[PDB]
Amino acid sequence: LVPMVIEQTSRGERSFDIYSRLLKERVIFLTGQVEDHMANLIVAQMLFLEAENPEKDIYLYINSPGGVITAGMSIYDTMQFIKPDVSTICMGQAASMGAFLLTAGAKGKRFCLPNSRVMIHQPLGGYQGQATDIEIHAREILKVKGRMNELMALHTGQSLEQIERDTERDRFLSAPEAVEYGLVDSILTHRN
Amino acid sequence: SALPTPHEIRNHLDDYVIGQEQAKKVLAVAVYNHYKRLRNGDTSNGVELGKSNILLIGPTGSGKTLLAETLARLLDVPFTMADATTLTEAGYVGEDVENIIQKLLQKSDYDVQKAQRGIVYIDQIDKISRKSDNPSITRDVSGEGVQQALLKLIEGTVAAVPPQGGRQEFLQVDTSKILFI
Ligand SMILES: Nc1ncnc2c1ncn2[C@@H]1O[C@H](COP(=O)(O)OP(=O)(O)OP(O)(O)=S)[C@@H](O)[C@H]1O
Repeated sequence: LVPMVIEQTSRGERSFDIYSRLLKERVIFLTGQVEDHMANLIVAQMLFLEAENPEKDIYLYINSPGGVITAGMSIYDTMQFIKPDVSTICMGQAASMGAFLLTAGAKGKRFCLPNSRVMIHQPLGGYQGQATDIEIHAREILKVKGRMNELMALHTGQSLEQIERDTERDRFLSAPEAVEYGLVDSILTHRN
Repeated sequence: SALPTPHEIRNHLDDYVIGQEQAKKVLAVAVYNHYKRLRNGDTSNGVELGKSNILLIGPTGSGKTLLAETLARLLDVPFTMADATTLTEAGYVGEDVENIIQKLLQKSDYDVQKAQRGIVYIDQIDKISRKSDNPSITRDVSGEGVQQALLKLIEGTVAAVPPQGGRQEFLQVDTSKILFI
């Protein structure tokens, strides 16, 4: 169930859901696993906000354990394509793909909560069949791993060799370490 | 030429109304003070004599219409009775605000000097209340739009009245001294 709220406007009262109320203020929620359906919904929201206002910053809340890679890359290109600065915030956890969208935010407008945690690793996959087919899918997943490291270095500022060594296995980074790593800019401890 | 007292007029209404004590006191004091205000006409030491209208509220079939009618019998100045449910905002198909003054002159036989000293009553005022709850584009006419028109009437100003049933001759009639219930 989702609670309903009432917004007071000059024209009259309007009944909106808790998620639709925040969407009116340029706020997007990223919850659960990243799949084809949830990702296609966020793209429509970003495009809709772009037309409504191209000069106001967008707020993107990321709390997800990660998911499909191809579903996440569609959102990455959208964030870089549109003109507005997509502000990103880390709530709870940020896995491999959840962390990639976090650092992909606009430079200087990336924050992480004091108790959040970031995790990064290499792409996961698998295949069953003839040896000729395994080589095809093996070369493809290797290119993705190389592509994900190049972009990670671009936003984090680190070198490509450093990202490769750290992503060979799961690596957890607390909120303070993420700032030192260039993944985020600051922490929103209290309201000022 | 002694005028009636609040006690005398109250006993007159007791013979036609039952179970209403607080309402009788209001009409008696208001009608009593009315005669004094018009009689002086800013000629005594008291200059710029104000006005105080009355607002009756009660359930249906309580006797509001009875007090307005029974009071007119003992009242010397004329009296009328209209309804605001048919009123519109100066131009729509229903009615005009000046229709109230037209019915007032019929009782006074077209005597402007005597009609200004009369009394007026309105019925079914709840129908004039806001309809749209902080209105929208529809531009409510039966509601809010009627209240704003009455504002000047109750305070006092000149108006326009058809002489014998028109809708090129208009007579000016002040309303600052006229009471409204
Ligand atoms: N207090 C009363 N004493 C005697 N008769 C009364 C009394 N109240 C009402 N009546 C009778 O009820 C009739 C109608 O009274 P009304 O004044 O019309 O009631 P009402 O409260 O004004 O209803 P409205 O004005 O239409 S909302 C009168 O003509 C009387 O016959």
